[PDB]
Amino acid sequence: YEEDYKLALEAFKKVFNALTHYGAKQAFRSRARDLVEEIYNSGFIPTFFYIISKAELNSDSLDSLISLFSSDNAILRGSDENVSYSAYLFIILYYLIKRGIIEQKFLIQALRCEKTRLDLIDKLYNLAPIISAKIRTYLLAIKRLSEALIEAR
Amino acid sequence: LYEEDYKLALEAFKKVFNALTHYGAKQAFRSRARDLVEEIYNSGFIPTFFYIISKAELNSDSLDSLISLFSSDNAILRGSDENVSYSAYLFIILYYLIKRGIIEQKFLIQALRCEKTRLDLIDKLYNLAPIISAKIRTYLLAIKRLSEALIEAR
Amino acid sequence: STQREYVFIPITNSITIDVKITIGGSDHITNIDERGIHNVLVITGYAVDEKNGRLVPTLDPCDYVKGILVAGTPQQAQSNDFLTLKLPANKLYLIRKKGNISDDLKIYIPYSSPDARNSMKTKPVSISDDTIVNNIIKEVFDKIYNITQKEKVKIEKVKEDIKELFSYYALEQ
Amino acid sequence: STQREYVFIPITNSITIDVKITIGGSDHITNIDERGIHNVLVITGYAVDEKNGRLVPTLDPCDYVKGILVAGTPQQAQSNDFLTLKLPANKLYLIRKKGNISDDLKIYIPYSSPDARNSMKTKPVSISDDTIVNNIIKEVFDKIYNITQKEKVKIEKVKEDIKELFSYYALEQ
Amino acid sequence: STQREYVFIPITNSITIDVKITIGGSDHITNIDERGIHNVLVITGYAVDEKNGRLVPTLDPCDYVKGILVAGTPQQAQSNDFLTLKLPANKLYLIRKKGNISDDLKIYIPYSSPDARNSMKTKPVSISDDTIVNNIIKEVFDKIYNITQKEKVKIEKVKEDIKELFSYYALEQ
Amino acid sequence: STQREYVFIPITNSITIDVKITIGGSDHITNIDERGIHNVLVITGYAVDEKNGRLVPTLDPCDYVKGILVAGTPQQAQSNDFLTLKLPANKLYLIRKKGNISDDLKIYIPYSSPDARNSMKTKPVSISDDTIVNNIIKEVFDKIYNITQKEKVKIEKVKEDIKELFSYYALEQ
Amino acid sequence: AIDFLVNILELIKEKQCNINLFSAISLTSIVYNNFGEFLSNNQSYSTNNPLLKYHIIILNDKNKTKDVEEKRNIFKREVAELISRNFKLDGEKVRNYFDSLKEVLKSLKYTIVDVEITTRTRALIGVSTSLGKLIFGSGISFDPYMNLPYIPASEIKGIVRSYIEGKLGEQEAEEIFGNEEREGNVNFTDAYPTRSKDFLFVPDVITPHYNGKKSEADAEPRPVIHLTIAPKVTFRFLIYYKREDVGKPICDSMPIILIRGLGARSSVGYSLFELRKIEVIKAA
Amino acid sequence: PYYAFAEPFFIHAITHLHVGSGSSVEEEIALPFQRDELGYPTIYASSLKGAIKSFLLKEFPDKRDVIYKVLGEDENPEEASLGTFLDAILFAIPSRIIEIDSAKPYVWVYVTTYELLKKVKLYLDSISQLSNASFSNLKNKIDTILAKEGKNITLDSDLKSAILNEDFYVELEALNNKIPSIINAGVPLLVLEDSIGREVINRSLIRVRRIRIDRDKKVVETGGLWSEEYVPMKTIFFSVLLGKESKESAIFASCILRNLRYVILGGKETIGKGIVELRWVKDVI
Repeated sequence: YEEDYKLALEAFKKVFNALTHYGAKQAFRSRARDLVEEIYNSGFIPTFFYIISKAELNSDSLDSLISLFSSDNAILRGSDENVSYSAYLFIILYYLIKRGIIEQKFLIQALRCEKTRLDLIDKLYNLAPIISAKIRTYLLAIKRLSEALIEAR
Repeated sequence: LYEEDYKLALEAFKKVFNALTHYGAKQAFRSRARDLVEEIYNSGFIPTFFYIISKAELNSDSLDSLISLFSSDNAILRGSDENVSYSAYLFIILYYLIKRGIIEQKFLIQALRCEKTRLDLIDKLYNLAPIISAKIRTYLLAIKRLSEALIEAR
Repeated sequence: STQREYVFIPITNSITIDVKITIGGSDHITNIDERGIHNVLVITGYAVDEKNGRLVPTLDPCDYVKGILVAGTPQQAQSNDFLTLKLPANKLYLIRKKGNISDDLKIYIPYSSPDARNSMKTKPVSISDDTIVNNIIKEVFDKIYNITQKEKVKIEKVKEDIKELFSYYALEQ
Repeated sequence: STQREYVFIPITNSITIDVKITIGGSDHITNIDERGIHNVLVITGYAVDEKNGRLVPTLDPCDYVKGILVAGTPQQAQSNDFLTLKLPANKLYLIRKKGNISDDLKIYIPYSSPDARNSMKTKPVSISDDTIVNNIIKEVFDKIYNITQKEKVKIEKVKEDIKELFSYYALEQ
Repeated sequence: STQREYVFIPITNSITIDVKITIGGSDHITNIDERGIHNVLVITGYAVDEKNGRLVPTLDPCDYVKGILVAGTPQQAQSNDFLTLKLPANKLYLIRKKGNISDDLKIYIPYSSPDARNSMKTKPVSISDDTIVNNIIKEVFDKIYNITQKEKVKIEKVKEDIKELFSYYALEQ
Repeated sequence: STQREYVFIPITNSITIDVKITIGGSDHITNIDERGIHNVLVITGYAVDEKNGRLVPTLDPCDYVKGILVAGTPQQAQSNDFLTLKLPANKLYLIRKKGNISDDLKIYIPYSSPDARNSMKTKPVSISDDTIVNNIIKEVFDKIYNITQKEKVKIEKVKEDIKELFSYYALEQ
Repeated sequence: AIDFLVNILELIKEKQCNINLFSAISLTSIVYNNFGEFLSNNQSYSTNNPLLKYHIIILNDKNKTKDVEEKRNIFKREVAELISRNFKLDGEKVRNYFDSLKEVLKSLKYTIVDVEITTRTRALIGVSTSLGKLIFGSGISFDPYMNLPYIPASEIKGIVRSYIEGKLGEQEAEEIFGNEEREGNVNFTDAYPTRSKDFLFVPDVITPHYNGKKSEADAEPRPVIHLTIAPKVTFRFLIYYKREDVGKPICDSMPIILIRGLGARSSVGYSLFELRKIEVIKAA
Repeated sequence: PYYAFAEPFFIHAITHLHVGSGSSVEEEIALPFQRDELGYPTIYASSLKGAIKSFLLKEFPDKRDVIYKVLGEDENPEEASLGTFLDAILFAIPSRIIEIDSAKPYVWVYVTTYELLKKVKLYLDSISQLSNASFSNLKNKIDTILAKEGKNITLDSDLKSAILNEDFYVELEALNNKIPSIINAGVPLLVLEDSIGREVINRSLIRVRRIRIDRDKKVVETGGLWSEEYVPMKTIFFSVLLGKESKESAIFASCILRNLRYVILGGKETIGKGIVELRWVKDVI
């Protein structure tokens, strides 16, 4: 069903609220325009490696994400690009949780260890041809929402 | 069964990550992965490969540690933060060569520990150069992303 | 082993007195350096029912609570329902780490019963109503860190940081 | 209506008198189907003292345990020192969710004290020594499974998936 | 002169009783100085079979064995079964070596039948199970260096010298 | 089945005394297919004392004995002075692996027990002298290679690489 | 083939300046990084490869390992000296290249400014670029098809722009060098050496003792042999543009920005240059 | 015929060239060069057309109507464009070489593959079918080379072996020296089999790293480091310029395409990249 546009509205709400600096918002808009086309061309797992490389999931931005799951007032801190990539990674993980592709219980004890985070990436590798076909319209909606709401810098 | 570039990178990086005990070792390995790929492109795989072997400062216990890492997964890379970083990137490259079936593990080990077999390893790499240079840089790019994702700056 | 005592950010007024000494020394790890609350220890898997606010030992990983790690004891008054611990002070989950740590520690956790009389259905909650954080900067963050309102001239940053950096799980039982 | 017993997959030889009732119910949850075991749970936030294994509560957000979901009561004369818990049954870190949950249940869980005369120390464990793994199969699992020799042709699936599937971070002291 | 023996360290120990004289001279190649074991020996190309503890001469170089060095004699009924070897302290293979010895060596390493009846499906065998390690400590460490565990307060050091290094190859058939 | 045999490349002459069977069937695995000699296994861990040559084992992995793989049981007056062994052939160290393997490779290798009196000394060797090449090229290969003499027209492709591709670590004592 | 390797230093010294220096150093690095192995009776038994000289000399006997290590340090110094003395500059191809390029630009109706500059102190351009990196650790910005060291046009443009926005504000720069919404009005070619005095490269060292150290108890010199561009080497590049405006700011910027650095380590007086000649060819 | 004129030509990189494909999570480089479906450097005909059309419009102001009729009116297009650019396929790329056993020593040699020559021959055939205009001098040269396919060969030298881009040791065979100087120069030309010439040509490109500087710290900005691929000087690309029957096509091919020799291709025009000479086979083979 079209409830993926609804899911995109929810995710974009959480992100648009957790990016306090407008520079972070515009940077997320750029990430949104780019990464969906890159998932189309180069496939999911390559683009996911690219994204988690530039999100710099140290230990602190990680907890901001786990909180952004729950607390509607959690914020993302860091560089404009460093938080835009982490916001897009949150978009991805949000979709993966809601559509129950991977249990949020698992995804939580992964974002806290660096010792089950690699197992998170392995799991996402076992599911890349599924995710690649699912997230298409959801990320297209996220991109449309970002071009619609956030000001072009 | 066959593992593609990114999955092999995952497995190799996972076997390395658990062996680099000190975090400075991990950060130096991150710095390695982030530039040895551009080095391999500009200078060639064989020059850079033997440069890595030298900078790993083997001719110690580091060698049996590096060969044990292939199987034990309880092994630890021992040395300074520069030596183990190059030793681990060397393990990365050896793991690729072995899993892609380009060079056997026994020959690689014996060439890595023997004055004699090293020169014919140079010969063999000049034989097998296209088979390697064709696709090693994608696997190493995946290694670079895993490094700059799972490890932070200084 | 140098003892650092644990206590979190509740919303029920079970906050004020949870250690007889305030500092008991001149050391601390939960800094405040005009850059928010550094080193906020998090402990996932334990939920807090603010009515006699204490971590309930859960096994749900998503149920997290993150509070201060003061340097103190259980006052030698609440030692039955507590559980001691000596840990290498890196088995923690600190946040915004600024330096090295003792690597030797004794903490005592506000710890409620396993609640075998009911199913521990968990409730998530966040923090708003800025007076909810002001009155608790009063309730503890005066009687713990005298550097508040005496050395901090930009405390509004710590206000928004307690507001954004703190959320937790309850049971409403 | 239902209280469960949760025993782990240790290496030491205290596995059998830790589980008294075989099932004590109608049908099992930790039960094979000749395609791999299903419905195993990963309690996290606790340690394991290798001596007479009992879950040591820890602050590590990465130290866990792995065990089995069985009905009935442990040993009829214990569970006071245990981790007694009645649960909403949906906040549980199970593996291989191929069915749904009772949406309410209860388990007893083993426990030793913090018992700190040294600092906390746990290290990864990957249970192996397939002789001392198939012995765990035939000691407690075949005991917990009164279905064996009535449905069991393939003990080697149990053999193959327990060596790789179950792990923990033992005290190793 | 001086001769040394070679007791490989597998998961079990059917190799303790092997020698007449405990120390020999003052010579013991392997060094334990509160810092880890030194002068350890690994042998390329050879294997060990866990049953009736001796070595098994395989052919592939990857098959390696990691035993240690103690000064002794082969129990006075060998060199018809054991393979005596004199090497001048520079034509051998040490790992993490402490110093130099003076080229006076005649090692008496184990040896079983090559078993040219089945295929040597060699198996990479690490070491785990602290419970199997606790006693093997005294069976090999104070067995030869009985100053360890006398003044040596390094309980975990000589334990940690093995659990991550002595990962040999075995047949297990 | 089939049980092969491996013989070295010496500078001395004791080769006829033991090798009997040329092929024992239809086709070998070792080959001169106008591409160079292939599938020549390499031993690593032995030393060559080759006056009336038989292999002695060393401790070094850089000591390598290299020859060709003859199919046939040598002389059937032995199996009490040979190192008999049947590797499953994926634990064999070869050169230029072209084709597959018999999935199991029983090898009879001429062996001299150590009998440690001196201290071993190993020296590498590269060979030369086209005559001292041919006088092995087509008397002992000829004994084992018979599909030559009609297609192996340019013997140079073997007489030129026997002096570059083969080596060992000699003992001479 | 390994025989290309064990005979590559002979090639450097006999084919001097007519060999591909990039590939030459790249292959030399294999010998350098397997020194202990190329010396164990694998000198190709020739008599003009520098590699058996390290079999005549004895530097240590109590350690074959130390023997190899000291021999390898000597060999690194000798490789630096070989490259510096043998690989000289023949700048006829560059003079032809720049004359033809200037004719091309005159056809395209550009206004060319051909600038000649001379090295005054051992220069370091491209110190992180790969050339000798696998032996020395440092490098030189080397064009492997002109077979020369060069100064990138991007570097020269960046330095000129840094100066122009220093003394004309962050807006006249963008008026000249453009921004994310306009293309620049000034084009830069790379700079290539056209004439030296004696050498093109030159060995050098840098020996940090205390950089990144806590106290004297961990101080230790670590000496870094490397190659630099000899003094008195003359580079030239072109500057072309279509509007007549931008002629003014670049002219006066040229003499000034050169006396201060044009490469690496200018802070300790290394990449100091000298405006040798400037010349402006107006088109229309 | 279908086309009133077929004008194949060669693209000679005067300076280095950068014609990029933009960033991608698959390339290890930030700003790579346009590739083929085969993997060889290319110049998409869209880049070719845009560059040459901008040039022609700025350089032939009175002939603007001819350029518009042939290459397409810029905006408000009431018609299709009479002209056609095919694609610039890599003919021969400089590749750095180490050769012993050769009298004249070389620093770099032209390298190509049989596959690239096959595509050149394919373009030539296809445009002979549609244009009633043949270039079988080229076709004969190229088929003479292609006859030898399956073995690395040299054309204007006697090189036995060599090492190309310091990683690929190859052995060569000479060609019948009746084979002429297709490049029309004094540099040799290797034609490698494709499974090795692919790696050679790919490693034959220049990957330069640039940076951006903190104007105050005078150090490198964070994230201010990236690579770019250039194609060396004197690289050769081959493409064709086609034109339907028209009176504008006549004047275009007969006046414009004569006086068009130099252009600027691709990006990085201000750091001196992108200058190009166009040699028409028609004019001078």
